[PDB]
Amino acid sequence: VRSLSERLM
Amino acid sequence: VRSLSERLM
Amino acid sequence: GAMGSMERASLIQKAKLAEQAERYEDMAAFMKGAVEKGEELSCEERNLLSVAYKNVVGGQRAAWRVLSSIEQKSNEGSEEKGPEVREYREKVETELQGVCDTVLGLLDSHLIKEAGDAESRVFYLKMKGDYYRYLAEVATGDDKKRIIDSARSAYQEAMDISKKEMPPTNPIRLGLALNFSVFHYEIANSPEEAISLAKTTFDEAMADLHTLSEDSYKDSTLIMQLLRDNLTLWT
Amino acid sequence: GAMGSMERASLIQKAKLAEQAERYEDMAAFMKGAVEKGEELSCEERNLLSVAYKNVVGGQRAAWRVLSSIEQKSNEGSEEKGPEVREYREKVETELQGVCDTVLGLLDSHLIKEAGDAESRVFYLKMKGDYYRYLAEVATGDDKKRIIDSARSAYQEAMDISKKEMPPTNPIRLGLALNFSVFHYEIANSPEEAISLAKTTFDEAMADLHTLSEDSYKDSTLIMQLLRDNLTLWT
Ligand SMILES: N=C(N)c1cc(-c2ccccc2)c(-c2cn(CCN)cn2)s1
Ligand SMILES: N=C(N)c1cc(-c2ccccc2)c(-c2cn(CCN)cn2)s1
Ligand SMILES: [Ca+2]
Ligand SMILES: [Ca+2]
Ligand SMILES: [Ca+2]
Ligand SMILES: [Ca+2]
Ligand SMILES: [Cl-]
Ligand SMILES: [Cl-]
Repeated sequence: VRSLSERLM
Repeated sequence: VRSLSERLM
Repeated sequence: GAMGSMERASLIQKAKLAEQAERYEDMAAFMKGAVEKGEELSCEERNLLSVAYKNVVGGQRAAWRVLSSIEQKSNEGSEEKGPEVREYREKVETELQGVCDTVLGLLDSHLIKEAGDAESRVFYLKMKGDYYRYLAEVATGDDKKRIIDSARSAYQEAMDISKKEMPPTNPIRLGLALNFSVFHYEIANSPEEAISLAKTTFDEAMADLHTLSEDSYKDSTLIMQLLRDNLTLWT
Repeated sequence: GAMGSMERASLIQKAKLAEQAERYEDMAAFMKGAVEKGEELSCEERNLLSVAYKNVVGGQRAAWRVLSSIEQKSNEGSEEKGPEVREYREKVETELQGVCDTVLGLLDSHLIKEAGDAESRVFYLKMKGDYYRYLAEVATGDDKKRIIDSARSAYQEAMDISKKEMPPTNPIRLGLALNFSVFHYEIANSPEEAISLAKTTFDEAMADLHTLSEDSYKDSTLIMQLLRDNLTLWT
């Protein structure tokens, strides 16, 4: 499972 | 609400 | 065309890859290239063509509806915001019209004229009706009536062939009737015709289900459920 | 550029409309046009730029991963299928690299050099790290090491400024640390560094939450949850 990066607002 | 048209398989 | 140097089989292979990658613009370009090789399309290839363009135009239609709603709100106590909403709605609309014209051009040059079997001819005439219907959704000028009649005429020819040549449960026949019913309700201001067509289509399919294998039964009943869902919304 | 004749304010307005219509390629083209007007970007405009390109490159990355997996399976008892999978993976890869190069070019000409406040400078340096990271995801040649070091260097400069100039709960600082931790885990083969950075970032933010309003608390804790989710996956 791939790491989570920053998400849009 | 809009009518449903044919869907892809 | 930019696909003129690629083998037909490679275009079909790449269309399937593009589908898996959810790259529908690429998928449509590959299938356009395959059609332009000049050979008829198999059933699988016809469905690849339809899936690709349905996804492309579907995104355009969804965007056009968002923008058209914003534009209509702006034209009610609403602060003037300049020409930008109209311009951008027009941009998306022109793109959408261009995709529809491309599909109609493939059908006219030369898929329909070479389609002799009911499964191919009905499929293409239905598609012709669908893409004229998408043009009608955005039409407003001295052409709206003629665009609507072009959709109607294509659907009617497809219906006449389908009723003579296909069983009432055939999935192409069902999808055609479904989309013609949507045309009646949403384009032609004929909700009673839409309801009648959906009901008769559903009932005649119901009575033919007993002839089908398990897998064909699943295919047909899935489309019948859409007829039923519309009838629930319309009544 | 094709946007050279459009007013800056109209480009920003249309970027917002494109977002609402989920037309992210259009959104990115509008924001590129706005950047090319040569003025600095406000906080809202910087976020419009990032949203647009993140959505475009995100679709490309998802497609590239699908195609790369198919290609790797084909290169294990696997029937030879010709050059098509590689060619189409390469096509998507080249497109993705082109988008990353475009964003990096906007940052280099001239967004970073004009960004003096921490909130703008950290934002742009983080973006530089992100788009080099996306290049690193697909890199294989004599450039993979240099691409990785370019990502690292941009993230490190952003980190150094963020720690001096921003509180530990600042959402830009948090998003930067999150993405640098992903760089360590997924690109640089440094899972321990990734874990340490995520933990320290989370703990230092926790201790600063008491200073925040309800709305800022919501903003910061949402990003902290991503740090926590990664730590759960990584440990
Ligand atoms: N790659 C896709 N999306 C599709 C592939 C096929 C397909 C067609 C023939 C043979 C093998 C696959 C599709 C199909 C079939 N029918 C029949 C009416 N229910 C509707 N769609 S769709
Ligand atoms: N049109 C969009 N998507 C966005 C608009 C804004 C926005 C920014 C400033 C003022 C008004 C709106 C966004 C924003 C803000 N921040 C802050 C860090 N949490 C992250 N994103 S995002
Ligand atoms: Ca024929
Ligand atoms: Ca027959
Ligand atoms: Ca400045
Ligand atoms: Ca500060
Ligand atoms: Cl426009
Ligand atoms: Cl290709």
